[PDB]
Order: sequence, then structure tokens, then C-alpha cells
Amino acid sequence: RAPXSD
Amino acid sequence: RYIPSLPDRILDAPEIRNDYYLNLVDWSSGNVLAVALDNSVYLWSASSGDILQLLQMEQPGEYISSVAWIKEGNYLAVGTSSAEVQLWDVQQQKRLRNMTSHSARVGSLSWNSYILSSGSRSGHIHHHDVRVAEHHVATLSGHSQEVCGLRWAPDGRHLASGGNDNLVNVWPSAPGEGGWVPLQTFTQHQGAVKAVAWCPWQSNVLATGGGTSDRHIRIWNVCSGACLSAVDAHSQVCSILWSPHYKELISGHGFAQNQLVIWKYPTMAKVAELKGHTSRVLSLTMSPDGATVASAAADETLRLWRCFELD
Repeated sequence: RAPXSD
Repeated sequence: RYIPSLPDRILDAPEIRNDYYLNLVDWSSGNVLAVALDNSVYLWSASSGDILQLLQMEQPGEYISSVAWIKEGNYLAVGTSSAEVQLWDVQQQKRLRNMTSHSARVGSLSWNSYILSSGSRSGHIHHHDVRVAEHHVATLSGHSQEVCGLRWAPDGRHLASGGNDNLVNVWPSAPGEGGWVPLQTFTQHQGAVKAVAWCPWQSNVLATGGGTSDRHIRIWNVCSGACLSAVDAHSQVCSILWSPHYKELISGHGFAQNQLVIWKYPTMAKVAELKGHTSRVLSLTMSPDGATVASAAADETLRLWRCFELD
């Protein structure tokens, strides 16, 4: 889960 | 008018703090969104999609409690659980200041040119002149519980504050020859007031919204003290924004629909509801062009709604 990724 | 039912973007917000009183997102005049996720602040450049982890708290237990961009968009104020107000230069990606003056977490922030106002869980509001060594230049004490909403008027003539003590205070821009005393104190909300927003085209018009036990949006004239409108939103009102182009307001909510509501001003007629969040909305922020509203919610998403444009 990458922060602020789409 | 046509308003899209889907957001333009959905950004992951893992570890977002599900705390109603915090002000965790802000969209800069340079078109960069700052998002506080637990102990870190991320920056997302809307034009390119670039993401940067600007900072992370250095000690265990510490979390980010507020973020606010200066008007020019080059400096970001960051309030912390350890009662600090940090000033970050985002072009240099470095901390310029670590301002201590508060006795508890700093959950709300608002700028007026180089003055940065900070509200704390203690109930106090501090004005900081961020350009000078002795930054703490004023203390405004009109709340007995956490200051969760804090907003300078666009013309800088008034500062509005909302608290977990169910009060809204409207402060003057200067103390003059008297003390720091509110020009108005509105006690009509029967719940916490996190939602505070000034009308961009009318100097003295303010919108406030109350928590779960209140559920109302109220519009005031701060000069006359008049309550111009009181509308039941049927849910807590976490945030309110005004469109600087459509003469509309948008509000964010919790149980049961977790929706955003668009209202027509001055009739306060409901124009639309933006649904999709699966947990309560925490905060709203607006893009510098006024076209898009970012909603941060307890479902660990940031939804960007292009609800004020067709392009």
C-alpha cells in the first residue's frame, strides 16, 4: 500500500 | 447543472488518523496537496502525480495533528501531537522552525499573510509571526475545550474559531487599545464546531457546522451577529467550503451516508450529494482554481471531486 497512490 | 457522480481521482490514505478534531489535508496555491498520514506528511503534485514523503515525526507516539499552506504555497505549517508548530520550506524540503508555545496538540491552523494562527486541545489560540525569533505574539483565550476549527477571513479583518466546547468565536484582526476579546461568541451550535468557512465574496458572512449532536450548518453576518440561516444536514458536519465561482457551498458528513452535499447559496437548497466514501468524511480542501474538492475520510481514501467544473 503506497501512500497517495492511485 | 451537470455534476459528476464519480470522483476524478481516488488516492490511498493508509493510516489516516480517524480523529474528528484534526485538520489533516490542505491544497496549496501551487496545486500541491499536503496529507498527514499518522506520523508522516506526504505531498502530491496534482499536475504531475509526483508524491513526496516530506517528513516523518522523530519520536515514538508522535503524530501529525494539522497542516496548512502559507498563501504563496512555499511554506507548510505542521501542527503536532507534541504541541509543536513546525514550519517547513517545501522547495528546500527542510524544517525552518520548530515553534513551541502550546501546552497540548495543535489540531487547527490558519494563515493571515506571515501570521500563522494555531489552535490547541488546551483551548488557546496562538498567533505566530513566523519571520521572527520571538514568534509567539498573541494568545487568544475564548475556548474551554479543543480548538478544532480556525479560519482567517480572506480580507484578514476577522478570525473565526470553533471548538469542542460548542462555541464559535469571531476575533478581531488586532487587539487595539483593548485586550484580545471576541467581537462575537455564538453559542447556538449544540455540538463541536469543526466546520468554519468565510464567504469569499462577502466580507462579514461566515458558515459554521456542528457535530453529531447538532447536525446544522449556520450562516452568520459577523458584524450584526445575525444568524441568516440554520439548516439541518442530518449528520455531523466535518467541513464546509464555498465555491469562489458558483455561489454554492459544499459540506462533508458522517453517519449514515458519509457524503458530501452541495448547496445553492443563498436559498440553501440542496443541489447534489456526492456518495462513495464507506466511512465518515474527516476534512475537505479545495483546489486553487476552485474546480475540485478533496475529501479525506476514515475509509483511508482521499477522493478528488471535480464538482465545480465541466472543462
